[PDB]
Amino acid sequence: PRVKGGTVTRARRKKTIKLAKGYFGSKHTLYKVAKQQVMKSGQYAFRDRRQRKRDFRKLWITRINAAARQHEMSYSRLMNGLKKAGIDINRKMLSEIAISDEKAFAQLVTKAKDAL
Amino acid sequence: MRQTFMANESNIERKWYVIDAEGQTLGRLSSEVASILRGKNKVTYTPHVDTGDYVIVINASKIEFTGNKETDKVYYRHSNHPGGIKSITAGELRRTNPERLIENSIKGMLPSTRLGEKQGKKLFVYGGAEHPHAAQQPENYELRG
Amino acid sequence: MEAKAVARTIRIAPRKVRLVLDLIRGKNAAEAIAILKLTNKASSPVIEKVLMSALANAEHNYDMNTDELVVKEAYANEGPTLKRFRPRAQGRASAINKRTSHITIVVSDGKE
Amino acid sequence: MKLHELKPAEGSRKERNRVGRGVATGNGKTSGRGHKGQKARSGGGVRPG
Amino acid sequence: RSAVSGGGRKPWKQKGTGRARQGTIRAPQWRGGGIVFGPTPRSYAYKMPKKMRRLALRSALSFKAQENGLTVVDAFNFEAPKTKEFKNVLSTLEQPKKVLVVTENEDVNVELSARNIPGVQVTTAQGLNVLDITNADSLVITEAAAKKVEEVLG
Amino acid sequence: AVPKRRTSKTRKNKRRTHFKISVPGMTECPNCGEYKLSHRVCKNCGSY
Amino acid sequence: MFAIIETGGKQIKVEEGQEIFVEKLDVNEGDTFTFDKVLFVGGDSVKVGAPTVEGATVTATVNKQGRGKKITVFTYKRRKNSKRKKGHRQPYTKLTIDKINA
RNA sequence: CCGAUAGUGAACCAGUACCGUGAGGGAAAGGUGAAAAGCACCCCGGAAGGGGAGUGAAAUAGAACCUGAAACCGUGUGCUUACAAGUAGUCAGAGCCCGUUAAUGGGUGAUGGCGUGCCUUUUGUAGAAUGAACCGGCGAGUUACGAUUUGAUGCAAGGUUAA
RNA sequence: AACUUGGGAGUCAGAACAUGGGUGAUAAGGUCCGUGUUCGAAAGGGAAACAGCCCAGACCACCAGCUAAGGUCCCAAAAUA
RNA sequence: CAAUGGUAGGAGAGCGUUCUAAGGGCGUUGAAGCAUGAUCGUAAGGACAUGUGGAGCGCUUAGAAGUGAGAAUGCCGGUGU
Ligand SMILES: [Mg+2]
Ligand SMILES: [Mg+2]
Ligand SMILES: [Mg+2]
Ligand SMILES: [Mg+2]
Repeated sequence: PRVKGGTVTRARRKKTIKLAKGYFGSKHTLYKVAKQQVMKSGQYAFRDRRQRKRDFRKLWITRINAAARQHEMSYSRLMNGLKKAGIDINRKMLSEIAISDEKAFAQLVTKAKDAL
Repeated sequence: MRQTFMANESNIERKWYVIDAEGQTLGRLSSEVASILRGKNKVTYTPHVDTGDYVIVINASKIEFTGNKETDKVYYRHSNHPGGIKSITAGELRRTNPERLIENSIKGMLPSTRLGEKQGKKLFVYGGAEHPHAAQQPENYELRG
Repeated sequence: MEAKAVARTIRIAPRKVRLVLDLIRGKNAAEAIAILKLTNKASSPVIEKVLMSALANAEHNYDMNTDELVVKEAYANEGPTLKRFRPRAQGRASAINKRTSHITIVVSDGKE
Repeated sequence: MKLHELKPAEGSRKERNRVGRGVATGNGKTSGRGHKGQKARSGGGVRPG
Repeated sequence: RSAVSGGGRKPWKQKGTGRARQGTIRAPQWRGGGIVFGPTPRSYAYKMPKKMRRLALRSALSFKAQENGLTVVDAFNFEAPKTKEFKNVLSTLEQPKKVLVVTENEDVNVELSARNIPGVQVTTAQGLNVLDITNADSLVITEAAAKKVEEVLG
Repeated sequence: AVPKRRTSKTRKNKRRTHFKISVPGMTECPNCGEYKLSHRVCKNCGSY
Repeated sequence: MFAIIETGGKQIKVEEGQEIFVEKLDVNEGDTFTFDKVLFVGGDSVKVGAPTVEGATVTATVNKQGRGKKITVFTYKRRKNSKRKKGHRQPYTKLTIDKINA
């Protein structure tokens, strides 16, 4: 019995055209290019889901480094001092502590300056 | 995507700072000034918005140089014409148009992104003790050596 | 409140008529007629015809006045193209697409 | 056993391997015949012996 | 590509035109061309060993004797074809919508009577087949057919 | 001397930004009130 | 009134009255989860726990244990006929803080 | 077994248009509705068209007439954009509009980070190696007989039929 | 882990670095061998960019932490130690 | 507790399309198609609601195949620049 490939190619191509919703120009109306761009998008996303973890890490580094020099002490010494004191607060939490609660950041900086 | 603060233009406050150059080497002043106006000393730093402060440089002719790059350290620049390459030494800039010397040394220390240009426009370099920006109320700033 | 008039399969390329319909978009009926009758292009007589049809429809079917009538919107879109050929050189034949146009005009009293 | 609930004997039947239908099957492009040479051609191969 | 009308001329020359090289207007890629490897006239029948054919009739007749769907009736005795009477018999015997009636040898009147009752097929004792016993939810065997089926299938 | 690539819809619509017909130089006629082209004779009336 | 907790593999800063999202826990809807790994209680009374601040626990009601939005992992190698598509949905919990300890 | 790119070349005035001096070669092209009830009259127009009214369940079923996708062409607009160097995405994110298959929501995106299509062929290709203008349809390991091996099922010193 | 028997293959165009040699000119991103490694068939970090070099093998999240090669004045995370 | 980069290639499990057998169902109180949507599963994919649409079509188990297209300077038809 013959079978004619109707109503399956349509759906498969449409659910990639729709998945390319909002791409420039001809990349959001043609299957032959929408598919390539969606493939590339998935690849880029898979890389960036890793890159983000380190981008935000170094963002917290920059903020902590800026905060430390307001107290005449550098990031390297600051982190070494907290390691000596036994404090195990993430770089993220130091970033928000520095932004929000200046007194507390000063207090733990002293407790780290004194852990020399 | 949990809880990192992001600065936006409703909460950015930029201040003004005068940094004297009498007795301060080009690179070791320009790098620090670039850090200033980039905003990397703001605990509320944010990469995708222009945090960071304004900077004024007042003397800009009392710059000293190490070694003998008075005659060396020639700047080049092209006019996009065939054989259109002419050059000028650092001393000639320091006596003629010394403001450009520092204004070009710092902008080379910032990115070339659009934020880079909008940040470099926050710099006003003058070649003589007086600055015309007393209305923005500047604060002397000392350099961390 | 709105009156319709359409001319179908007009023998003019739609992009040629659209140039003229880019002037009477949103103007008053009298000013629109004065433009068409004075613009020296080919499509102009065929569109003026459509405007008179629209205004006649309005008066005879909705008994609205032909003075406060602005052109709500007027456009033109492709029609059933006629395919022909031109005998070119070295035995080769190139195609000639004689296009057409579906002219639409709606005039409104600007109310509900 | 009912005609609308029948089951074949366990492990007695197996779906055959269709070739040259998509990459995911593992036999997609070259249909398992490598790249070039006689083996890669229709009616190719060499006489036994 | 050999049975489609015409198609014998190389449609254009091999080199020089800028077109793909083609050899017949009846090749598989062409609209109107030959089919590659489709259906061919063939048979689908196979065979099984004889003893296995017998264990399958016995297995179907034992499933329809474990589920209590085997009604042995003594005889049938229909002296003229009448359908309304065969419906009365199967309802008074409480037989499901689908029943297979088994006579001894050919019983013309029993057959002509159940041809139209929708859901009933009439079969001789020798013409018993698996597809028929397995569709039927109930059986009705004449005592003579029941002794014949015991002799043949065991 | 052949188009190396397609002109996208964006480029096409961009080039023809300045490709348009101007509204005619029409003014109202003093004898009849119908519009006429400036410096031409009214075709409805036939004046000046 | 302000403290930092360590849950799953990460740390969170919390003040009572907030909704939070952490790795999946083994408690059920409406229950109370109490964290015993507190590392800093700040604000008006700062308590810098060396590893942890001893004694300070943090209690929160649990609600809406769910699954995150479907990230679709896709990767491919060009000219190699190699690609893989997999969908993923991290589980999580919505916690609301209701008390702090010190 | 095929249901109009299939099934005959030909479902339809088809070995016909058409092509060639001729042998020959050879197409494309089905579908209003239940009923033709196939739109009386009026209005603009020379007419083609149209807009009402009426027929009909339906007239974006009006004769090119069932459904009516995509390429492609338009008309509106919510959000953006005229100092910028862009394989056009991703990731981070303000501002501005909207409100669902209510779920840690939809549209657009100032600005930052990262980032040279896909196939084939190769030692190696963003490759300036090849292939595709774009959409749609069609388009390639099947069948017959025989051999070998594995699984399965009879039953076994026996198993088994062919015409 | 290894071996034996049976079913199914693909492979017979290699490449660069390091090291022992021939050939050439103690020429070549040369050519022919031996011995690793890598690429081929390998993403990730470093080498500006840069299949073969250095470090290291990606099951899938996470706005957690520690390090290798390389680094810490700015571009650009870290010592103007 | 261990394993999970991967090309030629081997093995396994599966998702889908047409048809057939049986069982059980849905359909002018609106089927199949078509369009939209912010829905579900690990993937092939599966539903639901709302519009157009005006008659057929799902589901379970099992059988068969003209069963899955993005490239062949592929063929046919439309439409671009
Ligand atoms: Mg001629
Ligand atoms: Mg190319
Ligand atoms: Mg090029
Ligand atoms: Mg080409």
